[PDB]
Amino acid sequence: GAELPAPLRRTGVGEWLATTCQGCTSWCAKQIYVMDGRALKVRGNPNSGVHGMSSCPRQHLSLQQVYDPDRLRTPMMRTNPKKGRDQDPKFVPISWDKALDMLADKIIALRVANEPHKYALLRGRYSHINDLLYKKMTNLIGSPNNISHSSVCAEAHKMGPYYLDGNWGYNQYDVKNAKFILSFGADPIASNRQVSFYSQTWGDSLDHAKVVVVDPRLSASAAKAHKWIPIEPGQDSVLALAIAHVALVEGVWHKPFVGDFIEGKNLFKAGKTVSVESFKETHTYGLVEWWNQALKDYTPEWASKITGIDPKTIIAIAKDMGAAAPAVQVWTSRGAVMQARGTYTSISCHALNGLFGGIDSKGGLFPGNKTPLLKEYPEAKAYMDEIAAKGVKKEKIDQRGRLEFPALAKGKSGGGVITANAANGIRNQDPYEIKVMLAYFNNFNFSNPEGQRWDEALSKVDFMAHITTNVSEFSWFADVLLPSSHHMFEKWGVLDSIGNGVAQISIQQPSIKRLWDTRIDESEIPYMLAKKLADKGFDAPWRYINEQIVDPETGKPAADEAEFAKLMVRYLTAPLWKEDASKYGDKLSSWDEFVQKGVWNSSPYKLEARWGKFKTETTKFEFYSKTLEKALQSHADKHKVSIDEVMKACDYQARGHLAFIPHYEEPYRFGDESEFPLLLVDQKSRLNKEGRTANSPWYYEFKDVDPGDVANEDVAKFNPIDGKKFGLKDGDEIRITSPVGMLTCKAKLWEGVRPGTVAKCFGQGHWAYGRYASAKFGVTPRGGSNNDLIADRYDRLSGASAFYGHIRVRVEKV
Amino acid sequence: MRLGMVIDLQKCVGCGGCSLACKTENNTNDGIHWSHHIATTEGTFPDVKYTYIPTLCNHCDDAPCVKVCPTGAMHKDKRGLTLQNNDECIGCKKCMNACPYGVISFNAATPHRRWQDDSEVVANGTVSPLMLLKRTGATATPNENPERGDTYPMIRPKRTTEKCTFCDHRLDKGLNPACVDACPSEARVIGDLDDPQSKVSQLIKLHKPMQLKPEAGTGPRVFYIRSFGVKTAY
Ligand SMILES: Nc1nc2c(c(=O)[nH]1)N[C@H]1C(S)=C(S)[C@@H](COP(=O)(O)OP(=O)(O)OC[C@H]3O[C@@H](n4cnc5c(=O)[nH]c(N)nc54)[C@H](O)[C@@H]3O)O[C@H]1N2
Ligand SMILES: Nc1nc2c(c(=O)[nH]1)N[C@H]1C(S)=C(S)[C@@H](COP(=O)(O)OP(=O)(O)OC[C@H]3O[C@@H](n4cnc5c(=O)[nH]c(N)nc54)[C@H](O)[C@@H]3O)O[C@H]1N2
Ligand code: SF4
Ligand code: SF4
Ligand code: SF4
Ligand code: SF4
Ligand code: SF4
Ligand SMILES: [Mo]
Repeated sequence: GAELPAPLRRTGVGEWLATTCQGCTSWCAKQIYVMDGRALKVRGNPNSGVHGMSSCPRQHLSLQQVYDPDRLRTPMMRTNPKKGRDQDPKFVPISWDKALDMLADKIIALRVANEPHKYALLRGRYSHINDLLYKKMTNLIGSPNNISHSSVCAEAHKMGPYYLDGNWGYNQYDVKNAKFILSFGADPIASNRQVSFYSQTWGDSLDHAKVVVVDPRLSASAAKAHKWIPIEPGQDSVLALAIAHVALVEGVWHKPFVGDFIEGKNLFKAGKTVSVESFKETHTYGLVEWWNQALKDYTPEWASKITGIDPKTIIAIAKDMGAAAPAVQVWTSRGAVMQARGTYTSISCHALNGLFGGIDSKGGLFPGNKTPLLKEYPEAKAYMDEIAAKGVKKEKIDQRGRLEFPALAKGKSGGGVITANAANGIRNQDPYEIKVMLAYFNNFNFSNPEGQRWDEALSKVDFMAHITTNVSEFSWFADVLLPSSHHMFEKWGVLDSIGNGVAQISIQQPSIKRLWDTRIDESEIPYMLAKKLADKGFDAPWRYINEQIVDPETGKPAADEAEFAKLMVRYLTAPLWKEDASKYGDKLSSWDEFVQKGVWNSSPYKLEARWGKFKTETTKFEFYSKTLEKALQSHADKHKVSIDEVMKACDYQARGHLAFIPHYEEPYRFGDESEFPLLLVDQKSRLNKEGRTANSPWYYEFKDVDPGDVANEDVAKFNPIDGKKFGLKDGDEIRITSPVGMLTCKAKLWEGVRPGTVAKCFGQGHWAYGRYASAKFGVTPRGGSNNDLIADRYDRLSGASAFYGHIRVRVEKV
Repeated sequence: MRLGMVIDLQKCVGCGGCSLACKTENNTNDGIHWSHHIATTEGTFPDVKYTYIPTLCNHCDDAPCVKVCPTGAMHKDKRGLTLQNNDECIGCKKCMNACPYGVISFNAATPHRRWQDDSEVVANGTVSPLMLLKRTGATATPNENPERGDTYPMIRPKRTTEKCTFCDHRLDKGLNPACVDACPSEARVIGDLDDPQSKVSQLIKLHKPMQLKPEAGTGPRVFYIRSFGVKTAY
């Protein structure tokens, strides 16, 4: 045990290789430290302009994912022909050639039978090389059913930004320069979309920003905020609307952005209409109409009656935001907006970003910077045969675009995925049966509300193959397992991130020798499948790949799987390293430089870039969303009904003008409150790498970094008032029951829980995945699966699944 | 020389990244965390305060763990660090009783024993801890850091104690402690408290320093500055 002599010491001499973490959609650029062929450490890539070396804590858990002792090392096929939660698949190992042979035979059979639309491709997580496997392969086979997970993620959170300022997408938040931060359910030092960067800056920002966090639980962010507002689930818009009301009454909207009364005097008097012609809007549209149709009556007293919030607090917040303008940013989380009527919470909260001028302003929020990253491979129309051209026109299996599923992504009826509803279409064979399914990087039985519907749906699919690292809950229903090389350590990919006023593009590259007989999901597997399909007489995918996906420098197709994996990334990133990207940001001299640095950074965001040129119907920031009216009109006309009839069919309260303005929708609730007296407050663990760290022992060892939670346990947190009411004590084994299901976990009493609610992390309750994540693999879960409690419901205007607000539960000791 | 650490609680977000980095750096057994924390929730709804205080060895000026160690295994080095010659540790646990801070762990369990399991959740399909060990060439766990062995056992023997070494092996190379590098907000800073110009020395003059249990008389050299939370407005 003597200290080693200097020539033999090993500290600091290993190799750092760039990659990208995907524990969340922060998608941080990383470096992996490698010694003796093993990945030993993860750090933020210092070259990153978004986050630098800053990282959230989950980067370290990555090491227990690549070195997860329950990873698949071989393709497999089930030998039990029956599928179900109660059916052991009896997987046996097979070769890649045999596994793809089986899948290829099933695909080709569809085409021979002129039913290629009964193929479905399901995508969970992904990288920006996904276009081939997700879209091109699917359409060339002849199916419209490339089903992403977007609507179980955050599509409702895009409704406000899109229908108010033309951004079907996320924003970055200029915390370093903020003077007021208002968060409706966002917890950016634990989750949301740059945990590394917002953790870097949050504490420092408290010296110049006043921070209010509106969340039914005391989140980490609320614990480091000037005010925690413990909102009743589903009532966020009430506060957002009352703030806007007070801002008008007090005259403290941001005049350089919004405009002003022509004659100077503030004519907004509570309860009383104003002449539209008396106000001259600058970069906004609809302020006075919004006031006249609804906002004039959304007083602090009205809001206090609903929420219990002190009206003096509402007023003080509104005035503080007015004085901070335009250095004002309003965050919305999934919690606020992924509710059956949540489109209008996104709209109501985001309207404040326009009203106080924070949109595209210093201290405010704005979209990701432009980058030249390509996101699609070449068009495949020339490779579409008649079978495929007919199949891709079929209605999608998720029923998007029906009267009650407008799913108005980017203003289009049926424009958005309805991930959770694909299970319903499958299990009802409506519009038709799905006979062949390929799915990757997804676990919808666990991650979708009421995922037992996926149990049912998948048990009815003739043939399904799952591309996965682990045998997860979804995998249990597969005919074939196709083991994936781990995205962060064994894969070529490319991702992006936004924050700190920049957008970055980062590489994923293998940092270790491939552990097992796996293949990269988005490149090698579709390449190998295309070859197999060509061998069997359907060579359109193979020809498409070999003729269209060729090296950007040499023009040659890939010689083999491994070359193709890298080629997929080289092709899309060539604008960054082959061409001069100086106009957008960094100038890279070569592919090798891109790989060595691992990240490309844009120039800093040009403030006010979008002022006066939003991609809305009016080109204004729309308090009265003519953009949304046009989308609703298109949907209504498609179904030969009025817009009001669409609202009714989609179970919104809005009628007439209210469909197009920020307004109060009473939150949808499911179940009898007297039988189910508690509202579920679903949350993420700050150690969740989405649904993928429950098989990591370090996750459990540090689980109490989630405020109120308990190491090595799955707890539901109750206010002590409700603990006393229901006879619960810390550590009690409890059953939580909703109208649609139940789970068991343990009780924790915590004052950071709003009375009448129960705050519980999603992420445990696996019955598969691995030996640490489950009690008895395939049979008995560890902890409790939140989504078994959550009734299958939708924000029908966006297609989003609802995970919040509507879930009533009861609790008892087991 | 008196190396120590200043932790800025305003910058700290209570994420545990420092503690997880310590796991990867130092190959601590499952359940052993040299870096850990003390979290507290105070108040009744709605006036609730949550605080997280990162903890580690305080590398004390007057370390009782050193004074009681019967073998001299626990000792002070010339940087002021409390280090351990693990080879001389007889597992008497006297250091643990003497340390007021509960930062010492005893290896009653065979380290990394869970990696000896060769069972497979899907036979001949998924792998096993033992198989992953063989595949990667690791001795005890595929996550083991060989750098640790520069100055301390990479894998400690059963029946010895262990604790934060202030990443002495990294300091020897002129590098930072893993937990310092791992902190997203740069909340953790180390340096020589005997150098009045060091960042740590200046930080505790600029801000009121706080120590854990200074009443125990050990002269801890982890100093906490500022506040995790802020006073509620409105
Ligand atoms: N640690 C971690 N971070 C992540 C991820 C992860 O898996 N783990 N996933 C990433 C991804 S894919 C996503 S889409 C984003 C999502 O990031 P966000 O949209 O910011 O929200 P969530 O992380 O889903 O957290 C939901 C929060 O809403 C709260 N809330 C619940 N119900 C209500 C309500 O009615 N009103 C209000 N105001 N709040 C409510 C919960 O307490 C919780 O704090 O996070 C990304 N960041
Ligand atoms: N109650 C509740 N439900 C939620 C959330 C919540 O906060 N609360 N968050 C929701 C959100 S925002 C999202 S975006 C969705 C995400 O939901 P999903 O897209 O279903 O993602 P995961 O649950 O992480 O499942 C990913 C699966 O990929 C496999 N896999 C794991 N690692 C790899 C790899 O490296 N390569 C490949 N090919 N496969 C791998 C495993 O089967 C893993 O279960 O979950 C959502 N569901
Ligand atoms: S888990 Fe998310 S925030 Fe944390 S390092 Fe990975 S990508 Fe970044
Ligand atoms: S890594 Fe930094 S911010 Fe996170 S808990 Fe440790 S000291 Fe605090
Ligand atoms: S904190 Fe405890 S173990 Fe560390 S030097 Fe002080 S007394 Fe010894
Ligand atoms: S357990 Fe080891 S280090 Fe601690 S006092 Fe005993 S011999 Fe010394
Ligand atoms: S200084 Fe090193 S040994 Fe001590 S807590 Fe930090 S990472 Fe662990
Ligand atoms: Mo998501």
